[PDB]
Amino acid sequence: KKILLPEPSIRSVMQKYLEDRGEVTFEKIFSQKLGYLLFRDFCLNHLEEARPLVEFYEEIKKYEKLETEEERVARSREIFDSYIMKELLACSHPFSKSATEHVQGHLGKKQVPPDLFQPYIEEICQNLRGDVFQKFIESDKFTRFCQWKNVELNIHLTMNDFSVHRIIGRGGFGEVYGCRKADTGKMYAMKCLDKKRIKMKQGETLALNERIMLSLVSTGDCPFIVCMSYAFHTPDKLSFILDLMNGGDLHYHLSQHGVFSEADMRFYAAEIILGLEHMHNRFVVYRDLKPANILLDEHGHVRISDLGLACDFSKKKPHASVGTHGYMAPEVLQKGVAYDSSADWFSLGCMLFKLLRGHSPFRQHKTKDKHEIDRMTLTMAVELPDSFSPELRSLLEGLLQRDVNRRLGCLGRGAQEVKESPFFRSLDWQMVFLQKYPPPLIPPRGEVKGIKLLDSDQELYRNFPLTISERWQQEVAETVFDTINAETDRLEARKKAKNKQLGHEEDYALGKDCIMHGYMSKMWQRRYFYLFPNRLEWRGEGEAPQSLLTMEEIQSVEETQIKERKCLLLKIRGGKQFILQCDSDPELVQWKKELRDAYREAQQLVQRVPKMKNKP
Amino acid sequence: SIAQARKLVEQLKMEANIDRIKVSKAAADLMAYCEAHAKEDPLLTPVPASENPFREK
Amino acid sequence: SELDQLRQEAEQLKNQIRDARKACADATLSQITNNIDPVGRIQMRTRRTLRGHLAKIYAMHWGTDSRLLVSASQDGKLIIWDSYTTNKVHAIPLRSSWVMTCAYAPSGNYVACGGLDNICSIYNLKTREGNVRVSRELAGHTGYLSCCRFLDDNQIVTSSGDTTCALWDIETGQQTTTFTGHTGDVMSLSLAPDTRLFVSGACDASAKLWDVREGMCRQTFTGHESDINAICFFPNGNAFATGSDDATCRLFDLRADQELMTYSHDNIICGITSVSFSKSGRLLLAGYDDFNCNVWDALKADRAGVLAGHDNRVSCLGVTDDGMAVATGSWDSFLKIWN
Ligand SMILES: O=c1c2cc(-c3cn[nH]c3)ccc2ncn1Cc1ccccc1
Repeated sequence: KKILLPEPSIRSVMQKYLEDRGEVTFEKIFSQKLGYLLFRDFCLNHLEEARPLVEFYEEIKKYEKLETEEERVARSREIFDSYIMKELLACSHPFSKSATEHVQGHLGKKQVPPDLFQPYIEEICQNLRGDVFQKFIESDKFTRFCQWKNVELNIHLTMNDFSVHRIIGRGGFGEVYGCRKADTGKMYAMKCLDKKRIKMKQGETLALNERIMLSLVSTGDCPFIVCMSYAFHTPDKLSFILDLMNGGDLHYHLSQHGVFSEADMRFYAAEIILGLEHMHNRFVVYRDLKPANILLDEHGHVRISDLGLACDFSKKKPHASVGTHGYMAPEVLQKGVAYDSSADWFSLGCMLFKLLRGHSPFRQHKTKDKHEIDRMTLTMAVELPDSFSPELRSLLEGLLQRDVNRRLGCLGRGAQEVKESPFFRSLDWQMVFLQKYPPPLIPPRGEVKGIKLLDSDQELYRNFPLTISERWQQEVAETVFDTINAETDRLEARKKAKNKQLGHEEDYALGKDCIMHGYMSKMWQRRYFYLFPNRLEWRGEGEAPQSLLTMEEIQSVEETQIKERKCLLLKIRGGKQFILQCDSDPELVQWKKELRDAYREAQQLVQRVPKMKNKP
Repeated sequence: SIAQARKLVEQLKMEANIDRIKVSKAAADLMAYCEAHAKEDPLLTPVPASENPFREK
Repeated sequence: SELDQLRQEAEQLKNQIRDARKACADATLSQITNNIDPVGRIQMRTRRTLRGHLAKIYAMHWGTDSRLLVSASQDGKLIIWDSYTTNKVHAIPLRSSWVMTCAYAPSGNYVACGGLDNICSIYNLKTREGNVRVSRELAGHTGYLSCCRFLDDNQIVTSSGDTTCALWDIETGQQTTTFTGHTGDVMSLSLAPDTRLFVSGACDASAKLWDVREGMCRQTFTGHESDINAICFFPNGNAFATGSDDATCRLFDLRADQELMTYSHDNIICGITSVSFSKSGRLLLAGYDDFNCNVWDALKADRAGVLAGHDNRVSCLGVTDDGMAVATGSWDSFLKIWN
């Protein structure tokens, strides 16, 4: 159940796979958490022409994370008259005059914004991209990166990969569980839908839309949204791996705690607003904003949950009337109405009102119609009970307008207008994002078949499986990454020293025209293959290759299925056939590509050669 | 264009300007060589296993 | 015009050359040799089987000691064998997999090879300290290297698909002389005993006699109806044989400046890939695409015997200097020593 890294020979395959997709650039590798970790390792330990540049870069990153201006004032000075400073400006590549002038300019006037050393950052990258990055690609640190990238691109999750615990919620299609991922031990929440009841109630339209919306949202590590890390499915289950929120929703806590005060409401509203600004920046409308979809964590902090009814308005505006009644804006409720993020600012006001009073501002007197609220949202203008404060009204008055042209957060700047309301005058939104404010309510611990699935319906969930690279790398980095590298390092040195004694010690794939090499299994027998321009050699352990297969001997390279496993089927001239099996998906893709290119090119070439080609 | 054509005729003139012997003469010299070395040819006359390095030496 | 007669003048010399040759055709080699006894039926057996190559064998070349021989294969390796023990003296992985030819220096100090890489690589066998590594990479040809032969340790001749041949100064690594003339891919070449001359066979269906020093073409031989894949000198150097895709071998005499004889049979339809004479020159051994090696009577043009021991094309062969054995290389990845 532990993670096992592929041998460093995996580089030969992975590097060609990544370069084909142009993933082998400074920006694409540096932007990755595991990529950065391995890059800084190489720069800080195996190349001092870039060590000081990386030290300074990390010092700037620490500075960027300081909350109070008090801290940044001191650290900015410390960093400037730091002697990592005149270790860069006193060597090969010093900072530009134009860059230093800006920094010491702001620094002298005693204003220290988090982006103070940003001019230095970009010049540092301009010095890392190129010769320094090329030395990294040649280093064995990039090799280790290929080993990790192989594991990531070969993730196939099952229920055996998780230790599922107690239930922590239920829906109309499935349940939610508290589970622990086996290889890392990270605590997750597993939302398991059931295709049986999904196809029954016509739900794959939501099940798919939720998976797509989560993809657009689960980036950036937003502390106020139940974001997805993984997505997979068994023969009967649709599974989302989400942020663990074992504290119950707000509708439950509302009916048990009673109505919240303005102070208690201001807390939830503040965190919910940041959760909305997140989606709206990624051009996503939630539309289903209600107390029931607000989950509390162990500490009382909240997140927006269930993105099943969200939408994308990046290129095409939504129109239809979707959402829960009483929380729907006039724009959406109005159909044929191109209505965008303005639909959530209305739902926010309706929701916050229910936290204060105990119900929707349009659902008065327990009414149960469904044209219900649609009458008062479009016609009437909800008028506060004067129990509220002048600022609370000034907010709800703006949020609950029918005009998008005159509503809070719809006149140009979006959420920044809502944060600006006199109701939030007392809040530091920086510390709201850091979740520094004390939650109003801390949850008590430990409480809160005649249908058939056809294959065509199973073909709806073809591309359901997904993996957020940002989430997985982050999970690995904060758990097993360092220790796994330690073991893998010494295990590789162990094999090397052994090969020293045995005596070789000299690579078979070097000094030649070898195109690619690595492990595969034939027929099963696991061998090490070497692909040349005119032949495919392979060997066992303990001697150089004694067998091979010429490119001219190969007729076709087709992918086939065997035991629910993808394999490469090589058709040989003599009516025979050669079947290969790769250890990972990336290897299957690259081998099929390199083999097709190889034999086609070789046969193309041999035909032009008198001594080599077949004659009458 | 014509510099190569000029090149060709100069080559033919050098190949044309050569002393040739009668085929009867040349054919006899070849036969005379074979006869004078027929005894030294192990592929012509199979040698004893004693003198054969690939059998018994 | 001025290209007017330069093509007509060229044709007339071709008539005169043909006329001069006809004037020398007073008799045939067949008529001259009717008195000597036939060689009888030539029959050999496999004394050795050299196992090691993983794919097709494309070429081989005997050492001067009539014991060591080098071979180039599709597996991208050169192997230097000890034909007496069949043991491998050297196994040399090459930088390029597309090797087509190999050569053994008369001194035994170096072996050469090349192919689609368009370069002739020299390998030092008796080393600096112990190993075996590339000592020189002869670059210059714009086509693939089809054949090469050492004049000595610092001079080697090469043929290429770039239509040309060339003499190289191994130390300097440049071409001392270029031999232009052919109009098709040069497939093979053979050094005269004196090493002052050498003949070449190309895909233009013609063989040419070259002067090594003056770097000129002295004589041109035609007759073949297709590609000449192999060529070899007659022991005394006054004649040479050729192998073609027309399923025929042919004997050319230099002093007569023409063809003397043709070696063929109506049963043989596949192309010849290699040719070589016995020590006395009485036998003409040739490799064929029908997996066979036919032994011809060089003087009487009869087929004396057939070496049949391969399951694929006989891509090359060679007779030792002492004339003790014949080596046959094949696409079956095997070399066999016949005796
Ligand atoms: O998504 C949820 C949900 C999520 C959590 C959760 C998130 N992270 N940790 C825990 C807790 C309770 C929940 N109850 C209902 N639904 C909607 C739903 C559920 C099932 C099927 C369809 C819709």
